[PDB]
Amino acid sequence: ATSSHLNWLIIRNNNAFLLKKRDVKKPFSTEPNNLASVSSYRYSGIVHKKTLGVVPAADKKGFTAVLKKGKYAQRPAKNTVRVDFKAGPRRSLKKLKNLLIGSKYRKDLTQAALRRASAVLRSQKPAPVKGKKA
Amino acid sequence: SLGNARPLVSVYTEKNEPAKDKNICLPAVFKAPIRPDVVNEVHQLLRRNNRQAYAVSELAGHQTSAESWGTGRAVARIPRVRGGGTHRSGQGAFGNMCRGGRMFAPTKTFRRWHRKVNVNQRRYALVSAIAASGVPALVQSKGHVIDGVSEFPLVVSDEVQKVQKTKQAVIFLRRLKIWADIQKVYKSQRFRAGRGTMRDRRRIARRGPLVVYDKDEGLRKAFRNIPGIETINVDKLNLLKLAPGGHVGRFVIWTESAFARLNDLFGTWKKPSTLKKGYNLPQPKMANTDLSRLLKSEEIRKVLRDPRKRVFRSVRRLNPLTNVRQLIKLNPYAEVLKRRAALAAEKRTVAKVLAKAKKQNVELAKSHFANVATKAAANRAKLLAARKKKVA
Amino acid sequence: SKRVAESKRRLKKAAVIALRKKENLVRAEKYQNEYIKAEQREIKLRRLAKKRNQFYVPAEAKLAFVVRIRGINKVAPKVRKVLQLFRLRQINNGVFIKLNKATINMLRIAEPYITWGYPNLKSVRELIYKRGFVKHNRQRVPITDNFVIERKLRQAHQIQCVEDLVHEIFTVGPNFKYASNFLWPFKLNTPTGGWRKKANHYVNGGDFGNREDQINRLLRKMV
RNA sequence: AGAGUUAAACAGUACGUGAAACUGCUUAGAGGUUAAGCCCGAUGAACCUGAAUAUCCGUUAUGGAAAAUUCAUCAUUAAAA
RNA sequence: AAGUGCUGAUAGAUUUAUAUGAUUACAGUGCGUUAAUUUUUCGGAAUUAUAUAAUGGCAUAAUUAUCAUUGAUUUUUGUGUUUAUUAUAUGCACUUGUAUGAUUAACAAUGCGAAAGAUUCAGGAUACCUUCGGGACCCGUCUUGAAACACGGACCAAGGAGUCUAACAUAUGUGCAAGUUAUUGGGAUAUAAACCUAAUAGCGUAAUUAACUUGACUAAUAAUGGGAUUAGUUUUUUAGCUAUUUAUAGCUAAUUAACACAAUCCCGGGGCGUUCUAUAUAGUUAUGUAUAAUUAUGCCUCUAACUGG
RNA sequence: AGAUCAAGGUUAUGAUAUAAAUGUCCCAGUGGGCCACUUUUGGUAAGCAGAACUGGCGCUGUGGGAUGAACCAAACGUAAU
RNA sequence: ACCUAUACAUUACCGCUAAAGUAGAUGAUUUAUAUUACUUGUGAUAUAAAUUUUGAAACUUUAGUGAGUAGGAAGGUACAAU
Repeated sequence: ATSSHLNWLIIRNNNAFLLKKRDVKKPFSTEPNNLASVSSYRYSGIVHKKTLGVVPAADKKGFTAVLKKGKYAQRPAKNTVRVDFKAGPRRSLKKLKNLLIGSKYRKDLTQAALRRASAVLRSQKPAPVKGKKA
Repeated sequence: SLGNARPLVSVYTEKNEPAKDKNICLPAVFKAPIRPDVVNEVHQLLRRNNRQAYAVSELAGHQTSAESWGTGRAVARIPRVRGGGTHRSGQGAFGNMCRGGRMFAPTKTFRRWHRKVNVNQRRYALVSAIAASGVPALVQSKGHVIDGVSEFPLVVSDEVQKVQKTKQAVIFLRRLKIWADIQKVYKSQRFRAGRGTMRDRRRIARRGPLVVYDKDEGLRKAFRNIPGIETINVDKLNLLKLAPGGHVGRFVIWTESAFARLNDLFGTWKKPSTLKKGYNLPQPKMANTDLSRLLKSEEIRKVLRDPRKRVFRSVRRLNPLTNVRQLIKLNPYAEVLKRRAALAAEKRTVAKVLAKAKKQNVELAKSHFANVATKAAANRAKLLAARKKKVA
Repeated sequence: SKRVAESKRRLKKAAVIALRKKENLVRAEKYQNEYIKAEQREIKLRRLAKKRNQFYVPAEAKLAFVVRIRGINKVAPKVRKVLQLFRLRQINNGVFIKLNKATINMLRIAEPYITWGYPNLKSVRELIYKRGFVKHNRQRVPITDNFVIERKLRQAHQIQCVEDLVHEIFTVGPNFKYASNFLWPFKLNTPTGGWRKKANHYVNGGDFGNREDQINRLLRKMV
């Protein structure tokens, strides 16, 4: 039936998001829940509710709306849709990363998720900078 | 083992309608093994039956009358055309190397175009496709925008079979949040990159859902002109629909009375089937199939022995003949012989610089008598030997 | 309840490593005083047998050092086989060999590709210190410490130190066969200064066959 | 040869593209040896590619501003997991 | 032979050691008995007992075993003896210290990724031209041997040669399993597909004879029955190992017993065939025969069937 | 000649193990060989003819013999020393 | 004395071949410190910060090693269609 290892050996190579690029030995998934965008087994669309990712924002720049996994109340046979929950920290460029370790404890993506929210918060910022040089 | 295992599948109706009192149980095909290796091998073969013959004209090549105008005429030895006057002379006939000549083995009509797959292997290729049309990890890895849908496997009521105009079908596929898939089939209408474009395949798009009805009240005519979607009846259930390309798990929609028949077609885990004579659902090689709980596990980690936690590389061979620090690591006694003869050679050079006190008698100020003055204080070792070694 | 277990392992692996070092000191001290009483006895026996006008023969040599000297092609299938069994398959490989009537007739057969001679203590030491390697399931592990002899040979022989290798080889002991087949053959390099003919005997030209004291002086420039 | 037509004549009836083989012209450097080619190391000329920021005996000592807060020792409240 | 005491040069220096596992054991420095001895006086300096088995030295006992044996060489040692030698008896902190994680790193100089703008230092036989050195015969082929005074080839673009089929055999994949296999057909039917399916039919399940005959282990049970060589699970007690509650495990085996998978190697036993042989045969069952009325039962057996090594 | 018991010390020359054992596909190719030490037959001889042994060439480059299929060294991943 | 190979040797790199290691991450591991059981002493608990996925078809460690026609096997690569 359903387990993230049976699901994955069907998906391992014949995927629709895996899009390997030309020298680099078999990686890249273009998934919406990958956060370290290769294709591992436990960076994946569905690995069954270890499925966290980090998305901006919607309002650039402050947010990073984080789709937290919508878990084991779901099989995840769908939900009267629930299973992405989107709790989105904001308002401080380096406080919210403590408030993401503070948030989740699902210690497998944890240092590879706030490695991503930083790398979104590195990117959304630079509007009032990179200007004058007078 | 179970047949139940997630044993309540809610039914939905037209206004997206979570609520019924009708909650039917998961019909036990959905636990049977997904095997994409057999589905791909039935798909490879079974779609060779919609396939008709190409074959070149068996008289192409050979209605010249060319005899090998043969050696020794300074020109090679192929059949050359006979005439004179038409400028096709002599000019090379009959061979595949020649222009005009017959191809290497021309393609005949009695090449085996079609095939027979074993008919249990069709059913154990349909079963893995049906079972993977739930499990939304394997629908979502066919693309298939399914993150608006409210259930898997999605069951709609039987009333949708009565729908009759296509406007009231994209009203329906709107409301169940699956319009965004057949809006993606609008996105990839393209043109082929063949030879299709001359040979009457100027494209497909991708596939979309598959409305498995049970009784076409008006449904099949109502869903014709929507691009991407196609419907099917429960008795037929073509595999080449439910796994297009060898790739399991098309996004599927069951109606109510469609869904309530799967416990008859492929019967159940308890009893065989009635509609397929003697059919018996295939058993997986591994029933529990979750490795991360198998390895978790406390029934296994009371056996495990050796978690060898270093790496132990550390390799480089030093030289114990120039690197003294390896001598005293390897032959530890050899440290002594270094501090013995080098101590004894020290007093030799002490003695031979005192041979200059035979010659020039200079000093002995703070340099060499201090090397020998300690012997006078070392005399007390022998002066204690007359008073302290007389205790035993 | 793990940290209780490991720091009793870590302090009993220390006391056993400490109880090797002293037990590999006074064992190398005992082995060194043998090689002083030995060679001083053969001085004592000659300065004895001169005054009693007898002829003092010394002992015939056990422990050769055998080094393939010449070439991997054009070799015949019975010198091809002796030199496989002597583990000498490359040029300038050398193995230790116990001498009896039964390998000397094999060094006779493989004679034109072999130079040999009977080695100094300095030669026995400098060959396992500078060049000396070790078989850990077909791997060629160097020396790097004397755990790597303590591993495979202390439990089933009583060799544990590097000088126990030297003692089991200079004094050709009961565990000789274990401590020559322990050492991977010594891949020496090409002598500085050279050879002389490589393919005339040592009595005529100078290489193959018994040098018999001058394997020491060759090995000076080869190691 | 000007001009004209077209989006375009580098689409003007070899009329889409327009390859090689072979070559007239321009520009560059050079020329009595393996006939020429070629391999490898360098070379002159020419063109080119790549290049760097938080520390010694520290992501340490210490003073200025700004903004602001589910942060406090914060507190209630409302959720959704 | 010893390091004896070094002095010179050369080339080289993996490492994302968490981009899924010691940077720690070592030793080396800087604080906390002693006392005289000495030396310079600014350090240092030296000193014993402090606990060894003591190892080497001496004497002696003792014994194993020997070149030759006056003796020497030992061997097991043991004692005494002093002459020396070595190791152990350095925790707590603290260093920019040495080692060891294929042991390269400290110091300086040169130069600013420099807003667009733009130099410095290194490199680039990329694909050529210039200058030298070294090497360097023309490919394909057949051949023992081709640069060959062997054959083809002036050059260029397009074409151009191990395939379809049929039937086997092995290997691997897959489905079902004493079975399996729709596909000639039929039915449903959405369309040359897919689905469903009755009677067969192939192949397998049993063989061997030229044929007619005949037709597979003592037995309600048995993998070549039996025997060896058996991977493995159970099991034996033993010290015993980590934990021990000293219960309960893991470990080697010593080793007991058991089944012994697969595979090969030996000895059997059956089916059928052929041959010899037993039967001298009695005899085993019925026809016949004894009777009644095919029938009933007696029983001998002319007859057929049947047993035997 | 065997089937089960009883007793048996330290496993019975040396040195070796780039793993060995075994099936199947008896699958591809091959079934023109030449050269050489020593042995050798025919021939007067032959860079001729025919055999025995080992090693080579064929299939093999590099170093040496100015030159070379076999001679003497040496067997060949890309580089430094 | 000295010069000289694609040999010998020590090192870097490529492949091959042969071994060996790693998957409880609602876990493991550091550094401090509060508390602490306290065993003198070392562990267990709380806090603060830190590191800790890999197509397990992967990653990590170690050693040896490389001639080749005819010929066979693996892994890539160009072309065009479903």
